[PDB]
Amino acid sequence: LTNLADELASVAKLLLSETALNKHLAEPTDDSAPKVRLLERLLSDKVSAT
Amino acid sequence: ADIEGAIEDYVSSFEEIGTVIDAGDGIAHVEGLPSV
Repeated sequence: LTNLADELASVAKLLLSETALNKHLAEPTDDSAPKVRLLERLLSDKVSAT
Repeated sequence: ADIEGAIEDYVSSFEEIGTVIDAGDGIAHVEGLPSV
């Protein structure tokens, strides 16, 4: 749980810093596949699974 | 660093369907349709 909290805070920091990253991860598009693809691409191996 | 590549990749990736988000008295706003 502590690791989950820390990693969620880390991704919050990343989203705040990368405004463009936050804006595309936040677009209201119905298609989720592209978004998730950007996600893992930029963060999949750096954070736990949960 | 990897953000630029990662973000760029996204733009690149783009029978495609958009959705109306606003509508009124003749003007309608459609989210999506990246290739319109």
